[PDB]
Amino acid sequence: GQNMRVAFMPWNGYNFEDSILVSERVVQEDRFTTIHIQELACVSRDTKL
Amino acid sequence: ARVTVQDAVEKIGNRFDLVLVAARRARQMQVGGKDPLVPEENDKTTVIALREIEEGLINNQILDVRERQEQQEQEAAELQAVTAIAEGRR
Amino acid sequence: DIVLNPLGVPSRMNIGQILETHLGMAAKGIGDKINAMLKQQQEVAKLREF
Amino acid sequence: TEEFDAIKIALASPDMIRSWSFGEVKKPETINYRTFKPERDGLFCARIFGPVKDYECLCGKYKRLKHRGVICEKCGVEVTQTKVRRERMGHIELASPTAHIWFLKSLPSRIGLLLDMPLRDIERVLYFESYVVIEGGMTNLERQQILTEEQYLDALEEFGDEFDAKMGAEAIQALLKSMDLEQECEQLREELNETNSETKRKKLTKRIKLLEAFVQSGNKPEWMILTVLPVLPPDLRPLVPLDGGRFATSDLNDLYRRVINRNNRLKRLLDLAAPDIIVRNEKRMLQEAVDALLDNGRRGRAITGSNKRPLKSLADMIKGKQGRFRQNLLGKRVDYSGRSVITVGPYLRLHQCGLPKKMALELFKPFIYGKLELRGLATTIKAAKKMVEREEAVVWDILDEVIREHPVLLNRAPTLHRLGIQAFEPVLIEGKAIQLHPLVCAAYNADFDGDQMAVHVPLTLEAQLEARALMMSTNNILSPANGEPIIVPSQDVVLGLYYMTRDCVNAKGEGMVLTGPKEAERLYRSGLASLHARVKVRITEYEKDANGELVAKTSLKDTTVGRAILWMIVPKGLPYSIVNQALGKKAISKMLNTCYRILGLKPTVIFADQIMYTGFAYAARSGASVGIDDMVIPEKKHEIISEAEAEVAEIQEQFQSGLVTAGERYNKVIDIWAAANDRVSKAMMDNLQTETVINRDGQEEKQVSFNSIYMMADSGARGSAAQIRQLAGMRGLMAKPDGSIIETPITANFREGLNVLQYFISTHGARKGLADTALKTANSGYLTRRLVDVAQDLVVTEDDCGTHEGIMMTPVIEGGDVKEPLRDRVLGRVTAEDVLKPGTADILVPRNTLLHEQWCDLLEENSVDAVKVRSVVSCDTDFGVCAHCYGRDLARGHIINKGEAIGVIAAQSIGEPGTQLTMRSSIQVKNKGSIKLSNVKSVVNSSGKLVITSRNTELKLIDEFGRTKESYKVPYGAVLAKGDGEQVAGGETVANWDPHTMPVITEVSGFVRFTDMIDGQTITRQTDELTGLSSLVVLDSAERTAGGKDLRPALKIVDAQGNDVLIPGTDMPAQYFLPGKAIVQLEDGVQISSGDTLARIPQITGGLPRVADLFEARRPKEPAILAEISGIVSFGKETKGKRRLVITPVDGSDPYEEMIPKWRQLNVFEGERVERGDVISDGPEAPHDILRLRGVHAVTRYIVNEVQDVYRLQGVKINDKHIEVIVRQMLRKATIVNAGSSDFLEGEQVEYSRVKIANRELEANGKVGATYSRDLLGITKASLATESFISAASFQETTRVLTEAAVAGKRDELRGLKENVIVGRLIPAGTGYAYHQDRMRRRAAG
Amino acid sequence: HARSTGSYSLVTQQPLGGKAQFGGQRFGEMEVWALEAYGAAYTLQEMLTVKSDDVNGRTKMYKNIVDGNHQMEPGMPESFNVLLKEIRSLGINIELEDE
DNA sequence: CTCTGAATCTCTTCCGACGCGCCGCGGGACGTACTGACC
RNA sequence: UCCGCGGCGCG
DNA sequence: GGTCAGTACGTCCTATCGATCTTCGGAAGAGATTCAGAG
Ligand SMILES: [Mg+2]
Ligand SMILES: [Zn+2]
Ligand SMILES: [Zn+2]
Repeated sequence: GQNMRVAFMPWNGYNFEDSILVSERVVQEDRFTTIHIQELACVSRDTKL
Repeated sequence: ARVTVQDAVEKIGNRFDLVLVAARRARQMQVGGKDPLVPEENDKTTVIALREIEEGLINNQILDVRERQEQQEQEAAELQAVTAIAEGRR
Repeated sequence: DIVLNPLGVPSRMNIGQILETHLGMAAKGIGDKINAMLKQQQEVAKLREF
Repeated sequence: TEEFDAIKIALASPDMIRSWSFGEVKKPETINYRTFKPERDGLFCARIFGPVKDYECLCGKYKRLKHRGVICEKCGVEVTQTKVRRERMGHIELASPTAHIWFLKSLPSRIGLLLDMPLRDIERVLYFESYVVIEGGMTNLERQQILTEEQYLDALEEFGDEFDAKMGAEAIQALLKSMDLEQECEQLREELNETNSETKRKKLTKRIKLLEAFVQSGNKPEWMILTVLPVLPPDLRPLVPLDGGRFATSDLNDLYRRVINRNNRLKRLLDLAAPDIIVRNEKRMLQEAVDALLDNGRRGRAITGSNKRPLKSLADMIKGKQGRFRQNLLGKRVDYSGRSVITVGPYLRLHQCGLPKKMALELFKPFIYGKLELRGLATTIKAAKKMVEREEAVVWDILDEVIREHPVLLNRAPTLHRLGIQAFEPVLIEGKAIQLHPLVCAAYNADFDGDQMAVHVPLTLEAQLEARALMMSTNNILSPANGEPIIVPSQDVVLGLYYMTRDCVNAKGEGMVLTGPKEAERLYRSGLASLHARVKVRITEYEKDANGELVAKTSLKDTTVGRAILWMIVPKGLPYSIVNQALGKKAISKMLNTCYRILGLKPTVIFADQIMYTGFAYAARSGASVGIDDMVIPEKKHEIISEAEAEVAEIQEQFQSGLVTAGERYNKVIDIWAAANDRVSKAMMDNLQTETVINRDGQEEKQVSFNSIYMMADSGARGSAAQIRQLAGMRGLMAKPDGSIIETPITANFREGLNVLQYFISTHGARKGLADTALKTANSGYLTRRLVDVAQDLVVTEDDCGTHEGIMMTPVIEGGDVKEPLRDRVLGRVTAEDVLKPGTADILVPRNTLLHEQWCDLLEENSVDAVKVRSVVSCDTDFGVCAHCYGRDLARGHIINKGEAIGVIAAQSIGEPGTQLTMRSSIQVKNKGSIKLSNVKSVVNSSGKLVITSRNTELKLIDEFGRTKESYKVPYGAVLAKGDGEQVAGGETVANWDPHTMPVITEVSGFVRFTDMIDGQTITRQTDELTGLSSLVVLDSAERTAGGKDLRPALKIVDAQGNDVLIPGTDMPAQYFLPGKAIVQLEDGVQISSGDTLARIPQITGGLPRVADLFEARRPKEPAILAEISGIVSFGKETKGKRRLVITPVDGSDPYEEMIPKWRQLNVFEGERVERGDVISDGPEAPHDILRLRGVHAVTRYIVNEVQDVYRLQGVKINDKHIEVIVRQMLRKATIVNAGSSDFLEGEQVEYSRVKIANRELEANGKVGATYSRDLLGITKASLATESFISAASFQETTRVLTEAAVAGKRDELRGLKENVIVGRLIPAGTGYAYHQDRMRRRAAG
Repeated sequence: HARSTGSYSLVTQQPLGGKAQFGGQRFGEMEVWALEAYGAAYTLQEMLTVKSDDVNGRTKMYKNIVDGNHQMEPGMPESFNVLLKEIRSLGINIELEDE
């Protein structure tokens, strides 16, 4: 994963039940951005007529 | 707008009867073309019916009386049409 | 960067995350003192000593 | 369309099956492969089942709606819709009869008990391994006699054709057809009258019931043997094309193909005049094939496909969790639904939820299409779909228009109770995560660690109004289980309010005098004053007068800044004392409950939202944080550990010296380690809870600490004493996997590091807990399903039944502790009788009054000790309960409305907390009061003490206010130093008995002689080795001589002149009897005083299983014995561990007799008098015995007390109404003792409602009503015994219920909720209730 | 995942299951119990009949929603017809009375 | 000393939480010859 | 498109 | 009579039971066997 600066404090209910409040700097720095590769297949088949 | 239906429940006395009466009135307003008895205030027929029930303008007895009046008017209109047809034939 | 609720720790009794949070801070702090020392272009001797 | 009033089930005649069929299937082929077209007479035939494509002939000659109804001449396929392939059935004409497996193997065997023939013999006959005799002339053979092949050949040689004998289903059918039902019924009734054996009576009565059911239903017994086999429509067993030209086939197709192959082979063999052996084998194989098709695996090994898995038969299609009832009818997949991960919306109002915009667009697509076509933007539906797909701006505006006041239903699985689904107004949000209001999470049991929630869209106006009026979160602020608030502040909400409402000894701005809360807020936000500053603030509060108008009073109050700022948001009408304290979770919940009770729903909703906002804001401002320094370790901990180690070392040295045993050593070490753990915990808490601060004068003063962990735990936001102990003190002794406690505890805490050994020890408990949760979920779910099934019929159906009967409510007290006050047990219930002011005849509370909070307060003020309330079990309503017997609706406060489904609510309220339940000589008075004795008979000894001559004696403590708050049970022969009505002091102890000794007491003074006390034969007299004194010992029946069995040692009392002593008040001589193994210290003729005792006689599972056993009415392993009738006792003659006891009634002419295994410690003596229900031998009490001896109120009290004991031990609050509802559902069946003038039969089991109505009408006509007893069926048996066969089939044991309903020809009237759910019509509860009433009107008019 | 209308199963005539199949959420028996604890008879009926299995019902509901009429015309669920046919296939005559 | 009933023992059958997601694997089909009906 | 099995994961 | 479509039979492939995956706990009901009491 990534090393993240963490403050332990309640913040206006956005950490109410295990919830996590994340800075926009985390998104801007692409620290948790991940690459996903999907394989899609098109199959040509013999059919009647 | 509406958040709680407690006033309408007090007016009707039962939540289930409230739902039935409000559904009847809202269906009158939605499909039957009836005009609301309270300002619409961009509310939907459900909430308008609830607000009419809150003010006491709509209950089961009132709806039954209104439907009886409408049925009597329809019967009178049919009688007038029959009379006009008879006058045309005569 | 992230704000976490203090209330999870007591009931969950996963105190190891608190200690890590402390040690990581220290782990960062040393780096900061290196980073500034690198930004100031200080001599290799002071960097080696630290 | 064609509305139906009922659903009827019966056996199918062969002609009936032919009437269903549209053609005979006679080819084991599905489709041609050259042309993908069904075969001419196969399982998918077009001319039998219907066209493959709509309104098109198979050959294509006719292909349009204009040829509708035309049957093609070329191929015989009717031109119609393809849907007929979903409906039209077929048939197979079997070359040989085949027995239906359900009516053969489903115990009890219907064929077997109809023919009075054993099941194994019928199996042997059916499967062609033995013959049976049908018709016999003058031959020796008997009808229904089985013959082996050798025996058959011998009989044939001996008698030729004078006797008829056959094999197989043909023989069974011939036997069935040749039985006269009426004649057999008459003969069986005569035999039942003549027979004496109870087992014979049971067999005869069950056979008579079966025969009478066959007679009444109109079914013929021979219909149990199949001659024509129905064929399911092809669309219900589809032949699904796959990739690669393969066809996915249902297992039913394979089963049908096997049956058709065997049938055709048998027909061909019959045509060719095959030998007997070959045709017999083929018939056996056909029978096996049909059995596999009907219910595969019921006999022999189930036939398997190429995957080696058993093939799925029709029974498997109906049965089980994956069957139609539970997978498709009771539950369904629904349109207009979605799901997504939930997050917190802390900005949300209580009635609204954050709904993703994309989810809303997809879910409301049809509404958007309609609104687009209304505004002319889209001419056709295709244009609307293209517009929505492109996601134009006008589409977003339309979507905002359509969701304005359209509620959506949010559901989280598992839906343990009705709060698992709630309605919210959706606010459209960006992102893909649903936003949930924080206050509803507790009701949902939802956290934000990955939870997903499902969203449903109500379509119709009635659905929208039900969501708004019944299911919306603003209506669900009270828990239906207990009435306490369910929408309660938690986590940060509670911590912030607690931090806001705490005071500090010296703080910035202390001593200021404030004009009001606004000035406090100004001072706080300006930084001039702290939240905890003690200040005097002018506060204006309001109180409702007698008329209900708010009267205002203003005063200067000592408070803190934070408390005034919080008072800014409190609604008018509440006192300031509700906020002038440190607010924990309990305080906030109580404040909300007070607000709801005083001001109503809307102020409470606004108050809850404001509380949430304020708590979040001030928790954020506090900056509360957990650091490593907050886990403060006591400085005394190390020395406590050292002292404990020294003590264990001393005990170890003592054990090595041999002074103590291994078990004593283990117990001592455990005790000292527990004491050390308690000391460490006390030191930790004492150090944590207090901090020292310098006050205004410059002096150190102690105050409650602001430590973060202590603030979290004390506030109730999170944590507890045990978890703090584990963090900052030793985490204590751990248990091995077997449950035994390890000798050496885990000395380290979590701030310190556990060793490898300590961590390895803790992992045992960790994994045990995880696995226990895994199993507990399943157990609780099964219990909840059973409860729902038993209680789903019960609905409030009338306002008042007019019952004066009820149950008596008193506070639950055990061992001097008041476990439950009367206020909780009586709040919200209707008085069965008028409550009188204690000590007077004045009426304090009138009859039929709902006891709300004010009435309960009035009851507390007058110190009323017991009330009588109306109960569900005592309601006289037929097929329902009245609103007054049920009482207050716990979720709404007022009396319950008609139509409320109280049974499902009760079942959910009991089952939801199931996963919290665990799964795997001295009496000291504690309070100053007076002593009272009940069920007591007393005598005075020579020492002036008191001896009790009753076994059910109860000791109570009464206060000067008139209340009772102690309860104890006094054993027989116990000695008490205080009389009845005396006063005792706090801590005074009075008790004298030996649990290992059973005493024998004498009434008056005299001299004691011996009778039937002869050495060897009955007794043994000796100078004992233990003490060297004279002693007499009584021998047991397995120890004494055989000739002395009828000689019973006895003691007799004489006066100073030798005259026989008579018991005072009676003519009975003073005689006493000694049981086996009894010892008498006295001799022949020694003197005794009044009230003298001389006798030396030798003398666990709880949790969720306990609740399950209580609700299933399971008998205990060693049940207690209760006196069946009131009378005098006497004994009989014993033999090999059994004794006979006779109770002679005071006036009854018939003495009762009982057999007792003598290993039970018999309590009552031979001369004592007993009352019905008195404990003859101690032990667990069987609920059935309680019901039949003490009554309905007794059994309901017992069940309620036991279940509530379990739940209250675990800490769960469930009102007794729900347990009473379940109990009433358990008492639904009765048995008839005397039929009287009614049509019922003695010994038959009927519904109690039916017999009650019959007796009512008979007494209306003046006839003699039928007498009945009530039966206590367990929840499973009660569910399976319902009159609706559909509900029972949906619950469990589908094959048995269906078979019994088929033979009985039952008719289901669709009265319950489950039946109408299966049918798909409005349930007879809630909004649908009125609808069904209209039905009841119309069927009355018709 | 969200669904308004899509494919339906062949035999049960009910919505498919799973996001990959664009299926609908399962309104299980516990959810039915929850709706029965309320008075939500109409919601329960529309989930049992129109939104799941009634073919004519769902077509008419879709048409009425497009037309602006939020009224339901419930019929017999098809799964009940499947159950009746399966019981009749076992040789048991199960029928509806007074149709 | 024997017979019957009741009690006890043995064997068989039924039930066992809900919801959601992903991957893999499997699942009778095709060909040729002979017979009947229609033109 | 259906069914089944196996394995893994989350609440 | 000749032609086309439909229907019928064979191949894949066997041959020892041996492949085959195989083995819970608790409660209730029915049937079979045994013990005690009465005659
Ligand atoms: Mg969670
Ligand atoms: Zn045709
Ligand atoms: Zn009643």
